[PDB]
Amino acid sequence: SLKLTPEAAGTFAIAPTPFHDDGKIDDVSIDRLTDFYAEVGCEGVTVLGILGEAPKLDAAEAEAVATRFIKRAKSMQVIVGVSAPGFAAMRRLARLSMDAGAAGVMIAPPPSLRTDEQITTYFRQATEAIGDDVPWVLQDYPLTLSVVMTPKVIRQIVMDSASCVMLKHEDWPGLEKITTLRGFQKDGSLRPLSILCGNGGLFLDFEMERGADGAMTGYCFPDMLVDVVKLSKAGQRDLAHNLFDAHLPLIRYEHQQGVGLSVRKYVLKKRGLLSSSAQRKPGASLTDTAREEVDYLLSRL
Amino acid sequence: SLKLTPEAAGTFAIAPTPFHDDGKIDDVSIDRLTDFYAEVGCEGVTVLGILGEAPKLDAAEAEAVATRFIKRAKSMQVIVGVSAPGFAAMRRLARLSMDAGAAGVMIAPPPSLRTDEQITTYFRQATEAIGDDVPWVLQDYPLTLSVVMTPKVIRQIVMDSASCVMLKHEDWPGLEKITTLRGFQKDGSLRPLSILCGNGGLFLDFEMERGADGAMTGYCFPDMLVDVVKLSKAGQRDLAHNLFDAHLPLIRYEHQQGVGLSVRKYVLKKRGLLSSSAQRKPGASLTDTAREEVDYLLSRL
Amino acid sequence: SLKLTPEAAGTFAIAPTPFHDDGKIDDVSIDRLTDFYAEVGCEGVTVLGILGEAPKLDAAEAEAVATRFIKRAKSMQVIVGVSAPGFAAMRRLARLSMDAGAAGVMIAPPPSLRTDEQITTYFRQATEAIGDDVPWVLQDYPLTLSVVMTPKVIRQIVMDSASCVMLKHEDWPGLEKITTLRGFQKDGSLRPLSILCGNGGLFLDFEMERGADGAMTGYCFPDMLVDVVKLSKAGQRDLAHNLFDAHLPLIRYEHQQGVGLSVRKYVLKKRGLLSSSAQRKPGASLTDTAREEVDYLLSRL
Amino acid sequence: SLKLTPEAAGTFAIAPTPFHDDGKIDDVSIDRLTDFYAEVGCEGVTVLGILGEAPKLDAAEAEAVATRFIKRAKSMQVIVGVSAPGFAAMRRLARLSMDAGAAGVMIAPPPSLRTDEQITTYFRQATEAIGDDVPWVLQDYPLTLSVVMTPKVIRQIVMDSASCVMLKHEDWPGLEKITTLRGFQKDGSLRPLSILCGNGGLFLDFEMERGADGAMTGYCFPDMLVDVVKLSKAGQRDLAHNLFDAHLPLIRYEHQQGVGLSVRKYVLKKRGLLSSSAQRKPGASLTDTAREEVDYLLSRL
Repeated sequence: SLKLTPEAAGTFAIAPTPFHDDGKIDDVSIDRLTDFYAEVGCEGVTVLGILGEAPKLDAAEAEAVATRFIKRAKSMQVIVGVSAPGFAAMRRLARLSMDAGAAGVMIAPPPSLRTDEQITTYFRQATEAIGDDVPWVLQDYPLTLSVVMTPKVIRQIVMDSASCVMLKHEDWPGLEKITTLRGFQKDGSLRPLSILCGNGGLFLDFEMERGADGAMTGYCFPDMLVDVVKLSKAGQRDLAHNLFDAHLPLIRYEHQQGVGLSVRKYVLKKRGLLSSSAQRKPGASLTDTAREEVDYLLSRL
Repeated sequence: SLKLTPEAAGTFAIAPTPFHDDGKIDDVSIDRLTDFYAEVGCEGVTVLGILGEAPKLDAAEAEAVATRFIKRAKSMQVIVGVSAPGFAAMRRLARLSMDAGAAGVMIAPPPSLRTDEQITTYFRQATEAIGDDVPWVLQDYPLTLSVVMTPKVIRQIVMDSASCVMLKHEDWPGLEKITTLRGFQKDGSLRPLSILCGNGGLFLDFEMERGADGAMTGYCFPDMLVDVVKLSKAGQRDLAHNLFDAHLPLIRYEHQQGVGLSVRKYVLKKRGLLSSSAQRKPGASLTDTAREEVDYLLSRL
Repeated sequence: SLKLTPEAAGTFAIAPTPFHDDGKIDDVSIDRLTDFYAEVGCEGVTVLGILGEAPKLDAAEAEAVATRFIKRAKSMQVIVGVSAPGFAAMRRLARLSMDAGAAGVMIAPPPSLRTDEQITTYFRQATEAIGDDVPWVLQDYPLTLSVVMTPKVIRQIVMDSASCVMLKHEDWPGLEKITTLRGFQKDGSLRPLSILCGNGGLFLDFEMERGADGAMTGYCFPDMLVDVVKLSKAGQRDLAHNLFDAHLPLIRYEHQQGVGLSVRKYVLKKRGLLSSSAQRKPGASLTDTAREEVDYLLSRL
Repeated sequence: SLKLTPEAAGTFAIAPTPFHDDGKIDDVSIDRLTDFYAEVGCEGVTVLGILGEAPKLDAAEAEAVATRFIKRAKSMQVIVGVSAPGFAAMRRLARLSMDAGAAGVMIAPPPSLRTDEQITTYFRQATEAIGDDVPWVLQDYPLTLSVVMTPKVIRQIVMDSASCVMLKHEDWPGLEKITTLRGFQKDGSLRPLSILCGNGGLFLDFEMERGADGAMTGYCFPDMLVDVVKLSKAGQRDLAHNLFDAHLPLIRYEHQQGVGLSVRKYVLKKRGLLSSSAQRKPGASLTDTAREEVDYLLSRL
């Protein structure tokens, strides 16, 4: 029932939507995944959106999935991705999620926005749609969304809003962006803002050093990134980097467009969290060889 | 209750979704628009999709709008745009529309498809989703959708399908594509296929000469394009081009991204078909000057 | 020998690079084209760049072509397109052109620029490259270059520069941009700036009304647009629009990507200005049917 | 003087173009880099192109740089990137490079190609331009070039050509592509073809297992990838992966757009190979913090 705040930190797991082979939602696995995240020290869970294959679900299914996760994660803050082609759908899912118990929602910009004018305007319209009372997360992921946001544009989006409390940092290269944003806070031009990093965790080791508050990861070993985040906050540089480096081979293997979801679901099933590694169409599973390669990386971990 | 066939021809009007200023759907205008299209000789109506601001409606609203149009156009074939981010939503709207009385549905490819392999695969998955029994229209509009489809790719998509009965031709330049496709039919590699042209009607005059069956137009004077199509089919080249040329100034003014919808709704309201020219956010109305310019073009018509 | 100024106005013809069938530069036609432009009242000529198939010429050829035009147009201001992948090549061609007698150069942004920060920075680097003493033209053509520049960004680019004297306006929709820019000049935030319009002349009729100074056109009848510009400046609205409307059918036919150059060269040859309508690879000529269609439009003119 | 063949294998170093702070080419460093590559076991060197900042050099400079490298690498095969906006420039640089002693040239497709028809056509025009006698390398790097080529399209490009002897594999995900291509060779539909991998070496460990012949790397430790390639060919899986994993942290840090070149030049200077880490505009050097981070990774190696 707690609203997301700018002080959010630690590790937020990005949850895939569990499916059986026929494509039906696997609720048992949703609960199992949720219990797992809590058990290993995750502070929150992000649901739906692209990684949760939300585009492959119908309106009613998306609401049910988001609700299942929200009700199960009683001790964690759940963030629901509400990015949509239009504001009506966004408002519906956002309000529903909040009434259900969500901590807040995540909003990514449409892929067509180019000028900084179009970017800031979109988000003002977006917040007007979901309501200024809804805590939200700004997703900055140029690699897949095309849109590029400068630190100054991000600062404007946040300060123009009543409730943007977090930035899901996925810019690549994006290390300097973190430093710049923290600098704005130091000079007083930017208010409190949580910065959780993504982009498959490819730069989590240095992102923590730059000043990120934690990670919002879809990595199949969120339990181990919990330690990377902890070690980093503890100033144990060598220990943090040693653990990160041990996971980097698998982190980068999973960090492949399309194949990434197949890798995640394959491992989560192998870990006993998912009953099936199935995805809904469009989506292809790992080849026998890719599975062996993933197994090899797992064996070295 | 008639299913769309490859013999579909004439003029199909692309209907905007009528809204009042508060953004609520204006059902009275939906009926008024529908009666208008029938009265002026239109053979069909295409609803929802981008031009109908479908992305700005929620699931329930889209279904209601599509249904309102289907039930009103008793003597015309109604095509419902079902393009969507995922197959579940597409299947829902497609089946609902068909059960309601739609003649068929329209499917555009996602903006990311590049290889011809990805294009043909997508549509096979798309038809599997809506059902091979549903007549559908392939939308080819590179200008706004980015995807480019060669005549051979189009031929494959059609022949791979059980029910693709029409191509909404919007390629630009696309005159040679029509000729090439008609050639495939002549040599026997392509079965019957209706070709209705779009892209704001910018090349309708020559598209008819190339062999198109008609137009699927969002132009504010569908009643006049009905005559352009008729004159063209009658071999009255000079008369057809004289009428087209008289409309070209306004056709091109309306053929502007973003401003186009504002121009259409402004004129349809002025013609007494819409109660309000309102659009839902995001969307901006015409400036006082743009309105005057449109008025000037109208006065010269 | 006159440098381009913010007071530049009238009609500037965009010259194609004349080639014979073997692909060799046709110098006789370059002189013939130049004499033609001067004879019909053109105030200037723009050479090289995409429309002049500059990407299909080697460094030495580009310099020779630009020079041939500069030396021939003794009574007109010649603008050389210097857009390039790098600043070294840009500086070379710019300085060479100026030493030869060019009035100034044109610079378009690379297709990757998205943030307004990247846009303004690029042009500051661009001017540093060619020299702050070189008068230049800012090309704004989103349709083909992808980059989008807001009026405020344009204002910054101009005011940040010592010598940006003109904007080649090709935004689409772009009528409001002209009005906004003229407004900045009225309020004093923007200094004198020439605005010549492009985008195939698709909106020249209204662009003149908005306050453009003239046209920079590649249209095969620059002689007739000279009159459209004159009539527009004379406040003869009906006469201006009547003449424009008579040309719109051909203007729009030529306004097709790829086919456009083929249409231009075909007509310029038919008008006796080019010995051959040949282009260098990659490039395809008009089909027999397209030629007939162009002939039909010409006959109605 | 040896021409590149389909049997090319091992490690090919992608050479940056050494510059001093004033931006002038540093020939002493070109020789030093070349001697280094030979000394550590590299089989070849690739010059110019994007990584060599070729777009920042003028025609004469590019030819001089390519020539300097060709003449110095007497015992290695040198590949010159000839990708260009037009065929004239491509032919000039290709023939010049071959006359100088190059083993072959590399050709990447323009960023606009989408249909497989456009892709295969481009390369047929490209080979016609440089001459069918010139051995060349097909660059497949969607991440930066946008163009996507299916294995079948690649097969067609190769079989349509008289001299395409190598594929610079940079697809991501691209492991299955290697397997598919090797399969075509097994079934006889694809002739001998060298496959050297790129994309910063992010997947070199598994690419070798899939059947790649080696690497074409811009990584600052080409000497160590020489061993990774050797260990991989020797079937020493654990040793190969242990060494790769030790370098992965730095490999991924350098694998950042824009920052990548700064990282490479910074390290190559620190290794005593470059006098200066300077790049030509546009290009920014590493911040003090980024330098420290790179130093940290280096210290752990």
